Amino acid sequence: TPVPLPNSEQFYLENDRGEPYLIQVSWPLHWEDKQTGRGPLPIIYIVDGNALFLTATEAAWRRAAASHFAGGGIIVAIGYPLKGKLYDARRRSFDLTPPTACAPVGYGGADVFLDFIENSVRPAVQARFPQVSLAREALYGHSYGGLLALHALFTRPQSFDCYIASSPSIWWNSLCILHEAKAFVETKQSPSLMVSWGSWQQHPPRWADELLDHYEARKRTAAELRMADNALDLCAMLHGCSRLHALIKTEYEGEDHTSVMSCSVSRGLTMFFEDWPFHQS
Amino acid sequence: PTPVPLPNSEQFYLENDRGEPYLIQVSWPLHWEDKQTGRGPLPIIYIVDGNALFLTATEAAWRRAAASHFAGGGIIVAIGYPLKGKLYDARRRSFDLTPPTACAPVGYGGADVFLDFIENSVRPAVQARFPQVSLAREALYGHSYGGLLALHALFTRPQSFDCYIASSPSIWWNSLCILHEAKAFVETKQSPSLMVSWGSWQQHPPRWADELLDHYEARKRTAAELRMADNALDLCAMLHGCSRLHALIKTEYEGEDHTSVMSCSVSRGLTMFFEDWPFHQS
Ligand SMILES: [Cl-]
Ligand SMILES: [Cl-]
Repeated sequence: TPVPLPNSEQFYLENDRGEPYLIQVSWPLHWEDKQTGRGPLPIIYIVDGNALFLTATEAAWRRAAASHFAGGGIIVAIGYPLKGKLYDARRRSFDLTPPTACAPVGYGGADVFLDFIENSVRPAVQARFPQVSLAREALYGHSYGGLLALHALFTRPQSFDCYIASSPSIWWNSLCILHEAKAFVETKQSPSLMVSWGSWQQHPPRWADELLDHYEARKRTAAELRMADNALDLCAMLHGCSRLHALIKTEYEGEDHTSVMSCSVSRGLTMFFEDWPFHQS
Repeated sequence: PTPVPLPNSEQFYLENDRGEPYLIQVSWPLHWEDKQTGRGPLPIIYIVDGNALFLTATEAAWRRAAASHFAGGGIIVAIGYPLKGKLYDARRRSFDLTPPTACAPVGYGGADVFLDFIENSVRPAVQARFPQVSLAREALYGHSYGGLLALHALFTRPQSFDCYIASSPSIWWNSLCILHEAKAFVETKQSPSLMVSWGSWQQHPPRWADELLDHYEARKRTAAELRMADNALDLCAMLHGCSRLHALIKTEYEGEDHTSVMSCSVSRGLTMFFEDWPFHQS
């Protein structure tokens, strides 16, 4: 009766502080073993792993039938031990937000998390595929994950080849990420950045027989988050940056905070696997 | 290092009257303690080419739990085949997803057999796994040939499902034979709803890097022949203002190809059916 997931495995890693992480890995479906994979392969790391692993895995498998298929790559979902939910609110609050002075308690642990990914997760995944070598590495994240991806690019650009910021929470802590962006731009193989967002995030339409008070509240919230304009402001700031090879920005029409995750992660891994290297910006 | 478990889900094997096997994969909201947690009316979506879309549909449904317009979700049913190392059964689906015609080659035209199997075998089997649950409404999703099946289902047996979701329907198949059924559907006589979608890169594909011009012109020629977008628009215009159709929703996904659009269409498909029902009149 139970659904067994093929060509995939999961294991638990602990960070320096002893906090546990669920590492889920998948590889091309046509593979008989892990060992069958040989030579250079791309790899993508997905934060909030529990929420995205299956979609990223299956989307990657679907590419096998596509004409522009190059051989695929390895999916790595970095998540938490959970039951009956996709997110660890407390853990991700620390792991995904950059350090600031006025940040409340339980925030500003992004550098701890990034160090963990580079020093613990990456080597552990590399060990699972001895015959495989990493052609290139991508970091994907959504919302707070998007903020982490941007933070990673601006403070440690050599860490990953491609950064995929899905609907990044630029709003967080009075637009503190824009300070790092300016410093990154003003400083003298450059990585690539993929920024995306849904059109319904900042400009949500009213539902069927939705009461006005409920709608204006969603409108107010949307206006404050300022998902589209903050993203457009960032991209305009990064425009003509020498430290960035390519900047791809996409507004997914008719997608909201939640629904866009399907789109962004699917295109993210597809372009990284099949369209590398991207054209200069 | 252990295998990856899929929680709040199960699979079982059914066989049609011809003795041909099927893998039925089912999932339900993640917050549920088990199957029996579910009570009262719930929506249910049936996805053909189940092996290719079950995990995306499942996880996309779970992701909606955090969304504002969440209303308890629904049940995902992926109707697939016993496969190992691939997502599609080319031979089986060729029969199951295409409607009967006099000119169709051998191995095609088994859509009615498949739709009977879904209604007579799959639906009751799933209902039996959730006795306390009532089926508020039913949706039939399919992609490519699956989209052709969804349209075929609507035109020949519109009462079978409440919603039909045709993702990039292969209207081109067999000299546009489906337009006969659509023509008869509109020119005769609670009305169901139809969701049609396609990728913008299907009919107008962009050139790849390091792609020879000769190779690119071959892809464009193929794309022009299949005529994904224009055939869909021609069909939607033909169905517009029809009495037997409650709502028609068409979408062109910008920058999506044949394969990539599947992620978008199935995700929005189940979301709209679960959260935005009933659709506004069209
Ligand atoms: Cl601060
Ligand atoms: Cl014919």
